[PDB]
Amino acid sequence: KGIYQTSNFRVQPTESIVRFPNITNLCPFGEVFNATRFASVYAWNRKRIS
Amino acid sequence: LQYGSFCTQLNRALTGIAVEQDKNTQEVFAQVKQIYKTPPIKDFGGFNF
Ligand SMILES: *[C@@H]1O[C@H](CO)[C@@H](O)[C@H](O)[C@H]1NC(C)=O
Repeated sequence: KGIYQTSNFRVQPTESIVRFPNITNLCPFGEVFNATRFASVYAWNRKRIS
Repeated sequence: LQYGSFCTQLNRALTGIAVEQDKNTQEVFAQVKQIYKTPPIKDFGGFNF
């Protein structure tokens, strides 16, 4: 005869809300890996991809 | 769950602590079961309570 504080072992389905920014256009991956002229190891190029 | 019954032991210890606190309050305040009322007229020899 008493009161006991216990845990929970139930499961529930998943409802999700996805918020992704306004973006439409591709970004160049097919030309940085396909470029004929590649930089040397001291003077490696650095390209910001956005 | 690979670790075992740590969480149950900690919950049992905390529940025992809470029950002990309630027991301390009950044993320090419920000394008498008769709830006496103050008299409506107060003339205790000039003492002001
Ligand atoms: C490089 O070009 C070829 C065809 O010209 C293409 O199939 C490949 O996907 C390109 N590389 C990348 C990283 O997209």
